[PDB]
Amino acid sequence: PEELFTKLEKIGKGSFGEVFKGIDNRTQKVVAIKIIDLEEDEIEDIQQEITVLSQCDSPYVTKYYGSYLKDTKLWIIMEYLGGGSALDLLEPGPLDETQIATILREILKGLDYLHSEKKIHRDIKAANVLLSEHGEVKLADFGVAGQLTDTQIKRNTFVGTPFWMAPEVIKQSAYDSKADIWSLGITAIELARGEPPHSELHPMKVLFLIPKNNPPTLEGNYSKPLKEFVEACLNKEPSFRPTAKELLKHKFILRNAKKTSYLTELIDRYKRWKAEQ
Repeated sequence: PEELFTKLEKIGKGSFGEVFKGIDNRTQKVVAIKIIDLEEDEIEDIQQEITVLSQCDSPYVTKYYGSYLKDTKLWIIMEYLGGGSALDLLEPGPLDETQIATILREILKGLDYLHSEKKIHRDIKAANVLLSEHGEVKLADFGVAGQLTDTQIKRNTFVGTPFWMAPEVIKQSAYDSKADIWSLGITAIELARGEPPHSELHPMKVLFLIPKNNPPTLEGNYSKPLKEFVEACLNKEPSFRPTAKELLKHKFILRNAKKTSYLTELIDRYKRWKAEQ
């Protein structure tokens, strides 16, 4: 079968199937293997995952090596990220503003690539942000990624994770990449606080609270620029949120973000914590 790769430990599951660590038996590099049994309903959203991944080429987006078929099982092969999710990294305790800024810059760099490639991720949460063992920050899970073309200037599909969802996308309004800017603002909050606004509530309640309420804000002992960065991303009017490129030159990013190698530290804090139970 797809025996260029040997499975290692199971490293995750989502809706679609499950993720494994693996090795390409031709280069001995560590890889990440999404496995999906194609026996049933979500298959069009499986196709779109691989079709986008194939078309992405950036050090801020999880690479793609190909898909295979063993009987019914589909094997999507992609870049392995040993630091794992930014979400898991939050668990031990709060982050500092440099760590927050640094991770955001790398998301911002990632979103900029996608949005310049006419692609909206449509699911930015700290969970889908993965870190390489050396601290490189990359976006993952393109299961719900949408494609803008020269014709389809906007999308309409109701998709994403409720808490990180933009008013316009919840409301089925015609939306574009700016939706990801909103999510990134919620992701900014998440990183700063460990939880997105409303996370105590049931997702359905949330789906009426996002559109009805005004945008969430970042309350607490965070510096003005951070608060303003969030304030800037979280705008009810899509067009008044800034673009990723623009947010890359925002003050908070620029004064706090340092080398992404200093994130080996955050990855360590998790290891020490995770091994302690």
